Amino acid sequence: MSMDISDFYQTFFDEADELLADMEQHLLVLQPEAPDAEQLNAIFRAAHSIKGGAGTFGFSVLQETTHLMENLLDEARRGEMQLNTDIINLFLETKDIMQEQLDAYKQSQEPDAASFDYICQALRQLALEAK
Amino acid sequence: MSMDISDFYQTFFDEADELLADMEQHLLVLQPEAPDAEQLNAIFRAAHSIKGGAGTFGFSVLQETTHLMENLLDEARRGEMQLNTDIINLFLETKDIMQEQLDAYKQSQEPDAASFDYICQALRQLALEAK
Amino acid sequence: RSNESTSIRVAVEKVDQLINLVGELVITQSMLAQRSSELDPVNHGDLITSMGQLQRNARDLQESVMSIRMMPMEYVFSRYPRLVRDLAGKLGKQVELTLVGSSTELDKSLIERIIDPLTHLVRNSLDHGIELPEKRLAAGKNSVGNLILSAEHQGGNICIEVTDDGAGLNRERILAKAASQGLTVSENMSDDEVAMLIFAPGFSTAEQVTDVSGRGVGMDVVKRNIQKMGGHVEIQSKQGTGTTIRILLPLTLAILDGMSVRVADEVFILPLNAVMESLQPREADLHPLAGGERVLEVRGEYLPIVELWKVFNVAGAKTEATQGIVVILQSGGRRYALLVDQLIGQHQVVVKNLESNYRKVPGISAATILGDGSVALIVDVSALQAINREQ
Amino acid sequence: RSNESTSIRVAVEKVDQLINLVGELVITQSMLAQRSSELDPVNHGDLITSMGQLQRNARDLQESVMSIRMMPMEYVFSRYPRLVRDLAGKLGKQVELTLVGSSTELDKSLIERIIDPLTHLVRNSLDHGIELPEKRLAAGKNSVGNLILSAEHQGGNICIEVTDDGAGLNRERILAKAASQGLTVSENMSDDEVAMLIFAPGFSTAEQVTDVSGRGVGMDVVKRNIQKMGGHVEIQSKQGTGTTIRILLPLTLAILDGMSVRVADEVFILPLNAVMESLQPREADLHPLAGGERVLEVRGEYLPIVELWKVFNVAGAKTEATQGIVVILQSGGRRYALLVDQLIGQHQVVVKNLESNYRKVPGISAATILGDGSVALIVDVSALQAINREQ
Amino acid sequence: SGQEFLVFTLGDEEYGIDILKVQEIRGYDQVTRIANTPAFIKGVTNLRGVIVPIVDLRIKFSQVDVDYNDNTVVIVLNLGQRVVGIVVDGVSDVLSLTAEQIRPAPEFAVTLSTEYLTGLGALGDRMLILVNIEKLLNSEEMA
Amino acid sequence: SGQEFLVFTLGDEEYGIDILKVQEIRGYDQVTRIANTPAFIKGVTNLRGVIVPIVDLRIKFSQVDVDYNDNTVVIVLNLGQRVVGIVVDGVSDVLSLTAEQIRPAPEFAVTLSTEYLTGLGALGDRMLILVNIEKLLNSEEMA
Repeated sequence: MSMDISDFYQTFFDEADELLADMEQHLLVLQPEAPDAEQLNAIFRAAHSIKGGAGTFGFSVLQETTHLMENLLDEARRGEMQLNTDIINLFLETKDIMQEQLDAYKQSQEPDAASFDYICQALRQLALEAK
Repeated sequence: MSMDISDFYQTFFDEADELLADMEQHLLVLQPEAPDAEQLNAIFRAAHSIKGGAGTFGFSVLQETTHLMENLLDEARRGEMQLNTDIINLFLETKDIMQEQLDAYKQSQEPDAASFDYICQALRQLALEAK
Repeated sequence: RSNESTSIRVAVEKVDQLINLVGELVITQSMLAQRSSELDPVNHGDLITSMGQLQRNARDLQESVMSIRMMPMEYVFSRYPRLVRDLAGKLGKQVELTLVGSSTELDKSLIERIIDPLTHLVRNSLDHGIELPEKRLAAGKNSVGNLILSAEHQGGNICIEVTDDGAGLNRERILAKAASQGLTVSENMSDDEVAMLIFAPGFSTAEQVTDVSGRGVGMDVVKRNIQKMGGHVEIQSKQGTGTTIRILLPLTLAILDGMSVRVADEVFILPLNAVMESLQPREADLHPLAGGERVLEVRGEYLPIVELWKVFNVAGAKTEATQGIVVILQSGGRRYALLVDQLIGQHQVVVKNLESNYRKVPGISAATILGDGSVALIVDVSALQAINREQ
Repeated sequence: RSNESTSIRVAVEKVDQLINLVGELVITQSMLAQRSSELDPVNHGDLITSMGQLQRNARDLQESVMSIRMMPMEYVFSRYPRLVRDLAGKLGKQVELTLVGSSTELDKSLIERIIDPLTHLVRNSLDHGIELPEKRLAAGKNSVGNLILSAEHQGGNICIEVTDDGAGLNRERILAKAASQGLTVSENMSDDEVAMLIFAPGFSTAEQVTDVSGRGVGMDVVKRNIQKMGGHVEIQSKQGTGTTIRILLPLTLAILDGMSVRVADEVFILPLNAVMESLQPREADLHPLAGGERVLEVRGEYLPIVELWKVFNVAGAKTEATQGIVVILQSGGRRYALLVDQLIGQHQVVVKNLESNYRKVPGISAATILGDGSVALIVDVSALQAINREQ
Repeated sequence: SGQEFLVFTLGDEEYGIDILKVQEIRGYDQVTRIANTPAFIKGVTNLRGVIVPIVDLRIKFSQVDVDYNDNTVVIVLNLGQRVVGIVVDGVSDVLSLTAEQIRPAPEFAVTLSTEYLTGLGALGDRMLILVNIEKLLNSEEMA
Repeated sequence: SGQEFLVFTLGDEEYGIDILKVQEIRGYDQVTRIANTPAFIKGVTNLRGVIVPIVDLRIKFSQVDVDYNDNTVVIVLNLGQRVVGIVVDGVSDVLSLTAEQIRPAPEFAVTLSTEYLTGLGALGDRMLILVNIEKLLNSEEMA
């Protein structure tokens, strides 16, 4: 025997909510005109954990949205992309949509397709224009 | 601006108690005579969250100890690593060491250096036998 | 390192069930506590003593279950920077959000309905309220704004304020829009009172709500959600200064504090929050009034005297104020008196909705039951406030 | 899909406060049910009936508060299989631990204390409860062993059994080791009775504490740890089949049903779990007995009469048993009479430790207040089972 | 199919209601009058911690002669969404009317509207009136 | 300031205890005898839902002449580990003994022991025997 699959789903929905909350507070103390190296790694390792469960249980809406952010933060901490007030505003606008899409799975509903196709472009296009 | 980060440290310890526990449940039901790729995915999810989750809070000892084990879980679920009664027992024994390292942070202390130098050589040794 | 702890996952449904169990417990002990007081103290000698210790422990466990169900306000304040730091750069402004009292907590069910109301207020401040950096320096005001989201506890309530240092809510613009829809206004209302008139149907900080604000939520819809939760709302703004919007939220809506008044056999109850003072007016403070009525002189001000026996048509009541008792009430800022026969005292009765088997009647808001068994009708203070206006 | 819900983290420290608040709540609430009993059911019928509502709500709330601290038993079942799969390889065996009933829950405080007790049982089943693979084939059994670990609810208790498939514990070794210690044993005892011999102090499955069966842990220590938690322990062994070890853990440890008796101005209480029935003594059934006591013929059995007035030296009580009443008791597969003066009925009250302001004697287990305010003394049934033999 | 009804007297006539809608019979006692309410409603009486409004049928039905002797009995109903009681001069009998005993009632009621009568109970020299208590306690006056 | 103590009478002799350890004073009340206990312990009585044993200090000291009256008084205490009362024939007068008035216990034989006595309270022509009721009720004999 084993625990019902619902526990793994509700657990990820609750854990993910806590990660988005703690991860969102990192950008608050992290000023856009002076990003600390130690703080950038905290945001990267935070969103990376959400990508694991998002891609295991079949959360394509959250896995894709989280995978793009993992690439931007990776190139920004190792020294491959600049950071300014414009990019910091995108993360805040991104984490907010991730919370809305995450709530859809809580109520057993499909996330808004318009929000997904709109946020993914803002993350992918930034990886090419910032270079 | 942001609540005290000390509150989140206790939250990660609570999630680890479930991840480490769930990580063992799948390792036990996973019979070494007839492994199941579906069960290996759940094992990687528990180890993937602790790896990216531990490092988010600055936990370096628990991160390195989980990264080495996670590398073996990724190659196992994808059919790139052999499993037997001896290899499965190593994963269960590894969970015991990871529990001791977790208790160190719960008491505001660092894990024992002797225990870390022993589990690492055990996981790295299996990588040479599998590869 | 002070002290650490741990936590375990608990379903919200299980925590909600505790409120139902303790709810009836607090309501059950309240009814039994009243019976022990009316009856003789002989048999209830030690019962009343133990009730005091249980009356306090009953609420301690209740507040404990609620506190465990609440969450820090920082979790709610962590979503405002997303709309402030982002919209400020898009529109071309500089606004710095400040958080005060982050240790405050709030019920989870209340957090799932107060984010959007508050989010709408912040959106209006970053469009109509706060101006551009150039316009602020021209009037001697600092270039960078200063949005403050305060929050703190209040005994059995929670206070949340949204202070702003923007252009401020215009006064002449609210009077012209409120009078058009048919709302009583006047020039005597100060800048703080006119600010409370933006709750008209389909209206908010600006006339263009549906056109500017995307979501169909405004001051009229915000106040609607507050009524469902049992809270209040207050605004203290002024032109050329700032803007502040206070929002209250209760914690327990099952007991109402009010004195039990008697009017010939029949017994009624009056809320305690509305009762100001009480005395026995004599011939040296009673004057007539147009329409066969009277007025009570309270420190020069002649307040209207409303007879409670006329509303309910109670036979054999004390028509004369010198024989009965007159209590000073208040509802909506204005005060008004109320005539009764005899008082009893302060008693915390349990609210009982009458709509479960009939419907609301004019002059009554709720009811309850005394210790013996008779039903007590809770008079509505809002209805009596409108009777004196017609006199 | 399967099921959707919501959950939030709850600090364990706050959970301990709930048990402390609800604990004293039931105590203070119990006092209300004491004085209220003095009222008559005719006039105060609604009050008495309403008083019971406040009591049952507190009991249901207490049981619900404990559930908040419980967790799924599946997490606890993750430590035994790892030991079996790890210990079986070292000893040279192939055992498979099967898990039954994963939906069961247990209090977190008990989970931290239920590991070593149960862990000691798993090591015993693998050390001698299951023979080598070669021996299993000779007896027609499968080479690969098996181990069951069931766990389901049984009303207000948590039942957990550990059954195996091997031959089980040795039979001649228990009797041989029990006779050396001076314990009353014999070969006529069945497999079920022989299993109740390892509970003696310093008596394990083997002649000495073996390292394989835990370090410094034995069956004698497992029992003492369960009594502190208000639980019990039972074994249902059988040579050739297996060995089942059951453990009980009540949910709440406060209220305890019991028969209230009186012995000359001294109202005592007797646990209801031991009470069987009662009857009127008869002179033809009473006969002498060693130690000044007497016996009572109860259907082909002369149960020993434990005069409660001689043990405690109660003056003024009815010395003649013919005028009094006897209450039959049972505990440990054997009965024992108990002479009293009068009876009352089934009264449910809260227990109290007399050591808080004095001390506890072998003839007393816990105190409690009655309806008339007088203090009562719950008579321990474990003592009466042995007092009849000492006298 | 056949249906049971509870018969009760109200003046010089006797009406009836469905037994399933009745909850329990109790004694008639003083009630707490509520002003600004219809005239056919007396007051309220708490029962098991629930406000149960009481109605007097003897005053309604366009009847002037009213009595309050010891035979006055109050009947507690249970209409799912509403639990309003009714007072009667005294419970008469109980009948297990069948399809042949329950005859359709006229369109013009004797003292009610055109949709507050379920039928007419026959019993030799006693013609019972099956009143539709379900809709009687949900008219414009009860809302 | 000097140490305050509560003085009381027990027939002929007089003793005293610390006022801080005393909680309140109230007349005699019914008690409940305990199964198999010494003779100097009357019983237990309910007090605000707490079991407060009642001990007779006059019988504990083992006196020759013992009397009983309806004017008995019971002084309620509040020790650091238990809440046991004491029976007294009648309170005397609260005093504030100083460092010079508190003398050591006698050298000859007395009722209690040296450990169960704090000293001697001098007050004119009335020698008071200070009793350490704290450790007395919490001694090995009472546990």
